[PDB]
Amino acid sequence: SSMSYSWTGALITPCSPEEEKLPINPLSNSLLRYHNKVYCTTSKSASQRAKKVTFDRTQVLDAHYDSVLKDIKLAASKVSARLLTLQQACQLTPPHSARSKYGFGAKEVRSLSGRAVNHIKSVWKDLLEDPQTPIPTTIMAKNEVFCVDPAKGGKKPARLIVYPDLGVRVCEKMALYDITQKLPQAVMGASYGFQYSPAQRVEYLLKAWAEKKDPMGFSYDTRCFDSTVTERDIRTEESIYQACSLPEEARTAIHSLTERLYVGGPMFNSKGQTCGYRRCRASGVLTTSMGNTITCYVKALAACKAAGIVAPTMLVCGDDLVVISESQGTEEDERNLRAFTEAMTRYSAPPGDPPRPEYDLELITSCSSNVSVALGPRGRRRYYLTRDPTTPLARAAWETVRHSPINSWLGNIIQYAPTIWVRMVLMTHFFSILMVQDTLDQNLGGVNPLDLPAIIERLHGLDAFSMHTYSHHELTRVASALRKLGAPPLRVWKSRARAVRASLISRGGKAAVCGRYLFNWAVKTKLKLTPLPEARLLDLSSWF
Repeated sequence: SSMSYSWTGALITPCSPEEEKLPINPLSNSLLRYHNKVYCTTSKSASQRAKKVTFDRTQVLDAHYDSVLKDIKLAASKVSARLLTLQQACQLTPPHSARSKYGFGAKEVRSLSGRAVNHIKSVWKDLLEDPQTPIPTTIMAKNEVFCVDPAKGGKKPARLIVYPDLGVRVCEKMALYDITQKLPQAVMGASYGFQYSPAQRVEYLLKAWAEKKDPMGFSYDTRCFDSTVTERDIRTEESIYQACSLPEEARTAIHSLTERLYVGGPMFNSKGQTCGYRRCRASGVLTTSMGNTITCYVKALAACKAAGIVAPTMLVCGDDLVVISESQGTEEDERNLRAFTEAMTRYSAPPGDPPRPEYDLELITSCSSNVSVALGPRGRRRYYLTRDPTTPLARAAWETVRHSPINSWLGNIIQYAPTIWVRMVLMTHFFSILMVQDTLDQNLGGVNPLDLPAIIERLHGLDAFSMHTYSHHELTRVASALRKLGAPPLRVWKSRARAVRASLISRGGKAAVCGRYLFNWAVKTKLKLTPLPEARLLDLSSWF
């Protein structure tokens, strides 16, 4: 029926030319040794990407699909959404968002400068007047950092970014922002992935698992989900948006955005030549996350009914998806997943590798991570979110003239605080670097490191500081990842840890608390850690 992309042969071309690595990585050459293995995706590999993502889609919908859609549109109907003022939409632009072809950028937009405002007014008008002319976009290589995978053929090529001009982006929000805030929750309820913190994601999966008499779970991904989205899928999204109570202006606005932007349109490289034409999901438009999540949800829910998945509970993180249901016997279970996959494929949403039924929660991966179990010092099982540390570690080792990894360290420490690799490797390194630099309280991305104990307590609870015995899977993976990157093994970290712990303790104050709480696993004679008052008086609902 249609190709995801047509190309012209023009090259997809960098902005600020990707930078060579330096002969010394002073912040991380004591973290690991195999620096030769950490690499960053460049536009040089962008053709290789484009090939992987360009293919023919044909889609066959059915009664299950129709039925699911009817249900969702009824759900959407209960939502009412407002317009955002041009000004409000401007204020939601991020500080460093890509400046505009019309001599102004984010600072102007956020400060409501007259010409920025003015231009957007015209952009919005043209949207109201013209429902047809496709709106042009730029395509860029994403630069991300990985550890080399010999298994999966060396170096992943870059991801492709496709976005309209800043003027349009502001406009998108006037039209759709409020819907992005309300629609997903209303169509999917608890299935919606982005609402939860790690601990809550854990809890939900556990609850889901627990309520099946005889549970079975699987995850489904596709690497290339955007490519598989059809013009029709996109129009179906609009129709879903339209089932809401909107003002009329917004309805027009949305239709135009669908017809002129979302459904597809032409692509230019930064050099400014025509590069190709897109007939699938745009990587950088407002609706990308909402849209993928909803469309994925519709397709998956239909496919469950097609396959006879019994009593399914879903978690949806975009392209990424977990289903936990009632097992029907493993032989039936294997059959129903083949059927699910076949149905998904008819819907134009094939998988990466085919899914597989599992009967143990540790073996189920999604939003790139998994639930694991650790034993408190007296037997109690605690469950918590974790993942393969390889990428976190490669990212932790990426240092250039224009990039520092300390941020990346702290992000991981927070999200994965209960993990053995965070607690033994990253925590130990982070604190040691900051102490030597004497910047133990400079603020990184809005968080002060000396507040980790309370933040971690607030987020993960006091168990985060007493996970005593980790699982075989987890021990195996971590050890293995460390050997892979040439990082010291856990035993060496434990040493480093003891000395970090001491320095933090002698430093007194909040440092001493970091010492006591974060590094209690490092000493055989444990301090009794009690709740931090600093922590109850603290709200991070904002973050997850």
